[PDB]
Amino acid sequence: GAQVSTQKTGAHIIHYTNINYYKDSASNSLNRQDFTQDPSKFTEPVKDVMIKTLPAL
Amino acid sequence: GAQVSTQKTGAHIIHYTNINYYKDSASNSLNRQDFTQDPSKFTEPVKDVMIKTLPAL
Amino acid sequence: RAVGRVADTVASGPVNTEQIPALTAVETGHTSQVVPSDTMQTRHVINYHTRSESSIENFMGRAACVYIAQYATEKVNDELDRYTNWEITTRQVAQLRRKLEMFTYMRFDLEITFVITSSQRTSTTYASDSPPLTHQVMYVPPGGPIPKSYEDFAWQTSTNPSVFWTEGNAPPRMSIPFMSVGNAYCNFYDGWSHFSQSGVYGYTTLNNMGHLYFRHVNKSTAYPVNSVARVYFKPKHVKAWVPRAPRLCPYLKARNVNFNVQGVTESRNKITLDRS
Amino acid sequence: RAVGRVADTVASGPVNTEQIPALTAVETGHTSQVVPSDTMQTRHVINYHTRSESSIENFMGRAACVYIAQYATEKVNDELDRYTNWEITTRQVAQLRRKLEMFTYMRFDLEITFVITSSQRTSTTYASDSPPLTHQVMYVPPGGPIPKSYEDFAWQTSTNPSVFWTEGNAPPRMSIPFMSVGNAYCNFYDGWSHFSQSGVYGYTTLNNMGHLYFRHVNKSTAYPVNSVARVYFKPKHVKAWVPRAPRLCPYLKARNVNFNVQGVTESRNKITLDRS
Amino acid sequence: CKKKSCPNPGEIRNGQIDVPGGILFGATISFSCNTGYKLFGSTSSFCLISGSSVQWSDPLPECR
Amino acid sequence: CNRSCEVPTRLNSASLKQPYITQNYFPVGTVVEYECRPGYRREPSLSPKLTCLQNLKWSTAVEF
Amino acid sequence: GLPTMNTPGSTQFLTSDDFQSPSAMPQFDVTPEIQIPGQVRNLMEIAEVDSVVPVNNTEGHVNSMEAYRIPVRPQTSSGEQVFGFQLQPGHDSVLKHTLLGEILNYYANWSGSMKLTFMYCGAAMATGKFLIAYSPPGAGVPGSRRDAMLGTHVIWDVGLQSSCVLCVPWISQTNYRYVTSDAYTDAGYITCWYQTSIVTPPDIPTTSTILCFVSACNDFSVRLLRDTPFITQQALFQ
Amino acid sequence: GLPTMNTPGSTQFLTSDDFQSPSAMPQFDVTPEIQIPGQVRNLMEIAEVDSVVPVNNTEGHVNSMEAYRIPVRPQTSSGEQVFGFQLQPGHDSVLKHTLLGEILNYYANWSGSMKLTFMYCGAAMATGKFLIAYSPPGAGVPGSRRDAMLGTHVIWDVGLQSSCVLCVPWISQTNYRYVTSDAYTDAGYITCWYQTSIVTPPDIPTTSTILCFVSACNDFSVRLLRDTPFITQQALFQ
Amino acid sequence: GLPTMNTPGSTQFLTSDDFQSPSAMPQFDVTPEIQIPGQVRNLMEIAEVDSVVPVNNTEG
Amino acid sequence: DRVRSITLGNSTITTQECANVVVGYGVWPTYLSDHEATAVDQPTQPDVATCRFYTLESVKWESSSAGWWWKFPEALSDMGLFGQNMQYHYLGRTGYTIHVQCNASKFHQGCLLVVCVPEAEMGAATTDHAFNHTKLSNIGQAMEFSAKKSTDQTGPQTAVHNAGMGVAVGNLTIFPHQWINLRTNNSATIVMPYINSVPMDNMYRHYNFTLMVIPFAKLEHSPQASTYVPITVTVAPMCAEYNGLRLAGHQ
Ligand SMILES: CCCCCCCCCCCCC/C=C/[C@H](O)[C@H](N)CO
Ligand SMILES: CCCCCCCCCCCCC/C=C/[C@H](O)[C@H](N)CO
Repeated sequence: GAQVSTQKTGAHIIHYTNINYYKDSASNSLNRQDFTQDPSKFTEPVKDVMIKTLPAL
Repeated sequence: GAQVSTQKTGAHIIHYTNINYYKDSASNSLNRQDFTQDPSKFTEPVKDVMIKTLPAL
Repeated sequence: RAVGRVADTVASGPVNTEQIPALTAVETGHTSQVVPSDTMQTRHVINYHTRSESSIENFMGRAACVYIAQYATEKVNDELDRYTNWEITTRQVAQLRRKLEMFTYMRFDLEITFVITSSQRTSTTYASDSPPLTHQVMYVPPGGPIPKSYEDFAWQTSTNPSVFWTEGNAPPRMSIPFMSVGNAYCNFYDGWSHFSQSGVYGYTTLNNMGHLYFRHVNKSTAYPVNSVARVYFKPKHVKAWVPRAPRLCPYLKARNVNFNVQGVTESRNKITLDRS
Repeated sequence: RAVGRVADTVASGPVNTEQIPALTAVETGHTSQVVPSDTMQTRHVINYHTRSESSIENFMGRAACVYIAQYATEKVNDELDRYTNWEITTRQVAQLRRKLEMFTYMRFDLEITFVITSSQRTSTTYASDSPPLTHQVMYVPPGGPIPKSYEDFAWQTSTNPSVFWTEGNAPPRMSIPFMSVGNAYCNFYDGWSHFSQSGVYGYTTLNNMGHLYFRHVNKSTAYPVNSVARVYFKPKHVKAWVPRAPRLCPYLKARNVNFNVQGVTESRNKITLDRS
Repeated sequence: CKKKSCPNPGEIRNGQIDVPGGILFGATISFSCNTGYKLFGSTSSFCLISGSSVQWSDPLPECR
Repeated sequence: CNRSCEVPTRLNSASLKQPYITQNYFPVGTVVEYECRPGYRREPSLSPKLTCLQNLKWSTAVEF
Repeated sequence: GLPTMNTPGSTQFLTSDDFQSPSAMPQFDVTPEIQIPGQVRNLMEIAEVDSVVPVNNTEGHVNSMEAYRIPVRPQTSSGEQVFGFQLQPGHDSVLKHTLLGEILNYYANWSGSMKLTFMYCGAAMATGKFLIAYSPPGAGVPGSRRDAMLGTHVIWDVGLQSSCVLCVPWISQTNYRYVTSDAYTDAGYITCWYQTSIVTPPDIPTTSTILCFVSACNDFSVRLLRDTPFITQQALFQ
Repeated sequence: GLPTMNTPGSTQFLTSDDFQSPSAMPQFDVTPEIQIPGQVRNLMEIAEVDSVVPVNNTEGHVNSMEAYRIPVRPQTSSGEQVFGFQLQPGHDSVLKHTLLGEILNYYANWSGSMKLTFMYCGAAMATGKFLIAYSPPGAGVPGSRRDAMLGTHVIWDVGLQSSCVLCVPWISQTNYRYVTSDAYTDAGYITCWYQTSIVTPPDIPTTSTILCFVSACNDFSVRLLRDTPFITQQALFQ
Repeated sequence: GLPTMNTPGSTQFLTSDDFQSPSAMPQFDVTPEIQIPGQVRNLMEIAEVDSVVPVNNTEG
Repeated sequence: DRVRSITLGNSTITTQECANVVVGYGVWPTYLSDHEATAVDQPTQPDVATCRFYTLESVKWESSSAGWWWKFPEALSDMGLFGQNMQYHYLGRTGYTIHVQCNASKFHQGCLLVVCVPEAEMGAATTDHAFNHTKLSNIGQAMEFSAKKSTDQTGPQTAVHNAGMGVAVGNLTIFPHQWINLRTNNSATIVMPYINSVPMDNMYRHYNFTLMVIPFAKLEHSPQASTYVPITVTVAPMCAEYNGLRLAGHQ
């Protein structure tokens, strides 16, 4: 059961191959390809939403 | 995801196999099989085209 | 756009309107979301800049040394015994400790590497023929039988994991799952150890991860040799929760968060600037 | 025909015409495109000759040494300290420097190889039993904390990449992406460093690629040993822009393009030839 | 403790001041004049200690 | 003083002129001139001179 | 067996690789996760959050709370300078030790624009106007308000909304700028000038305070990991 | 585990191989490319471009601009020799230090024909005719114009078009010729003879100048990479 | 990485094996072949050809 | 035919013995697109007020001449609104059209090489000595190569057979060039696009290229001919835009 995913190349043959050998999941490689982010918990932790064009007060 | 391309043989079993292992693109092999060329930027850098049989002046 | 790709600046024009994107209130505890195209005129550039090197797997995923374990082949004291030990804690170095006290709760799988470098002890003479030495690294869980000495049958590794290594080869590597009993590795534990608010304060009471016993498998050497075992932790599949402010003052103790006070930043001579 | 295959000569006959393929004008700055079948009678040969060994990947894609890093196990001076350093620049050797100053702007991925060869220092006696020495090569980025001495905890490689190597094995190899901040590696930078046209002149101000720190991991040796670390750069996935004229006079300095003058070519005795 | 800043070198009228290493303690700067100009003074300057504060070792050329 | 370069390189088709051949003290920025052996002839495109650099090393000696 | 051949790079310990490695506790049951609030998936989530900048460092005021307090007072002549610092968000003494300073000092490059959010912490009857300016590093430091009005600027009016965000844009010839400053990628200067004055009613004290917060916009990006020059050690901790 | 067996060639460092190798900065974001003008994809693109050849090397004229100047003057007898050199475009002193010389000296073989483009740099009222000849290396050097008219030749007439391209063809028994010359693959001789004379009106100086450019055609090819014997060193540069 | 194990016979130089080996001149363009007459594809082609035998060796 | 006419801005240039136009490396000068750009500000693009044929000072072709080199844009630093937009802006991106013109007669002889060398980094005359910023490029006067080697203490290397950079001077014909051959040619024109590894850069600490003209065949005429032939350069920017408006530089 092979897995073929996208390599990390620059933005103006682009694949790689991963076979998990060991039976656990602690024995995997690093998960270097997760770039999801949600910064509204720290930037906008407010109860009433505040539009950036309206006055906040 | 295997890639099979043409070996470099002389001109009067002719394949090879490349599996990219690492997740980046800096970790690839050399790109020894690009022979495209365009020498008209340095030989003919002129604005008006000059036919080789007509006089240039 | 792809994931982790920063946003680009839209075009803008000379406005004259009742919309104020620059005026806000910090009293609400809300960081402003002002695009640069809100307070001036900008073009339409396209940003291909990825945020790859900022994620917690790319950030924490580099191996950092945590201990320097010294042992020998002829006992001279109890600091350079025939074996040694290391109570497992990542708070003994100054580099990895600061990277782990940037978040309150972490949950990471580990992979451990040992770089074991023997070196001949000074003596009158040194000429000998030595077989390549073999090292044993046993991981005693919290509560197991520790080896009181060398030539003891607690080193039998009957159930504890143990690695062996003949000198000259690649360094050993093993991977470790999320070994806690809670649901996250508490880097900070603001509390006591006993219920009557006494005992020991802080994260010492929560760090119960065992020991790590090093020894030479080879029984003798004609002239003794002092080995140095360095342990290289590297987190992977890491989650991180509740980010802390990064620590200003440098550390003092490997179990406390004791510190000396210092200024917040480096001092200049005047608040303004002067040049025409 | 296939790619990179040079063109063949078509057949031709004895012409008598108003077409002049031989007469042209160099004043237009245009190199002539005269086929040999334009000025004489040629047959129809078929050229199978490929231009494989001329492309920039086949040309630059061979590993060339760039530094000879010397360090030891007992400090005698600051040129042969217990550690050493190397400010990363490819302008210290004479062979690879000329291959990179044939183009103005390059953009290449790198892969680095170290050939580390220890050799025993001269002394009164040499007989000892030595464990195989271990080397650490740390790459400090531009601005990081450099190690002021051996036995310093800047060598902890907490975030900087570091390779380790026990003697006897294959040489270490790691690959490096396009590490610039612009869009190409400027080999030539005709300008100054400060805005008032002063400071330092040339490409010294643009070469900011860091350092490279070498040391022995093994703490002691009974009789000291001087190691020699040679670094082997090799570009790959290379693009090249704006070709320069190749450099005539040999180099003097590793940061300047300073040079002595010489003639354009080797001199003969007379302009003509004489033999019947 | 960190290094002590020397005074600012200012500007040579019709000349060029090379500051390639800052103006801290032990830093070396240099001077030169324009085309068709004569240099009266030392070519390069150095910041050394004079009692309690840091000063330059020599004043600035004109140029002439 | 006190930091002298080593002896100039043994070129197979060049030798040192007097008085550069007998002395063993060469400071930085010194010059040495080369006449060649009685089998060889001077190439006019090159300059038969070598200098000491800052780091006690002679400049790149091409065959003269 | 299968014929192999070892490439260069075998039996090495690259400090920044990724490889599978055999587990020491096989078939281990890790404890189930729970939904802890406040997850960080990216170090740029923290760097988009404000933090008050110690602009008043002069001199020996870092050992008190007077570091963060930018003082303003009613003037006698308009056009004077409130504060001023270089824009080096990983190396300048004002900005390298804040929350945008300690995360940026772990890296070597940085891209994208920033913010500089202000907050008048004076009396509710006082009134001022200020001109906050960011000048690109061509012609040096702006000398007066007439020299600093030509660059980027924002006229902040103090009213019921007690904050104003100067968004320092990204003007550079290079795609990235170095954290520890080199003269090729110098980034500019941030000034602030008295636009009119401070005008107060009677029975109000003179010395006020302006708090300055720094943040990053949604186009910030960092690169080239390294180790911070802030936490040092000599020996191991015991 | 899997049964393998190491072939000969393991743990070696071949200086001219290609192998994948683990990256030291993983998930690094390189900077985006831009369309810089003037891309070179091949070293033969540079070798198809003209370059003036220093034919007048005699003697000690290499330390001036008199190296490139081939002099012509009104003659007393026709059929005299203008210049002459061997056709060794990587070893001969005329041709090894030009733009076709410095690229060809990085290699060991070369194929294909070449060009030799001329340019009369005399007065606009002067008039000449020349006979440029390339003779294959059988019978030695051509002695006079009668011996050189039998080989390949081109009669150049000086008019409004002030250039003429002798295209030296490819006549050889071997598919390739060596750059550093061996006697098995000798390539010939290039001469140039006064076809009629130089005839000038009065009040015009006698000594003129002809510039000679060398190039490669569209069938040139090179092989067998090596290192150039032009840039030497003794110690490292500091 | 992948778990392997070396069989007996590793790091040896058998004088009569066949193994791939990395080329020292990559992407080299060899010269094109021509039809030379008289090709030998087998050493038994020569051994089917006559040759006069020195039967009268005696003596000297 | 042999006639061409260029019109840029409010000024035009006519030639009657013109060889051709060498458009750089095959690229006409253009504006910065929305995907090559980096600066997030809005650029100022003056069409007619900047892009026009600024003429320099005419240099004299002596019989013993060696050559001259200009360094752009710093040789265009006190001409029109170019030298004013260069002060009030941090960045700047432009292409050029360089028109070198020299007429003598049909009784003179000589041949110039007119080349535009991108980033001609020049070596020192006396080594271990940083040379002056005005011995490389003054504001309006060109510079002059020497006939022999230089022995200056704080200047560049002006031996013209080594072209200043240290290369052979005859190998300069890959940089986009022409020739002014007084037998046929009269004027040489090169259209040079913006050549740099960054989209926009500073205009004062960086000379993007270098216009060198070098007499290969020297000027020789009769003694009773005209003993003064001048060489004028007429360079015009094209597709210029600037970014990051701040106060006037350039310190
Ligand atoms: C064969 C040898 C195997 C060795 C097995 C050792 C694995 C145990 C390592 C524990 C992993 C977590 C380390 C502790 C981190 C803490 O949560 C924080 N640093 C708090 O101090
Ligand atoms: C574990 C050790 C890793 C070592 C990482 C070093 C990578 C950095 C190498 C920089 C690559 C570019 C080298 C510089 C080339 C320049 O553009 C030109 N030579 C200009 O001088």
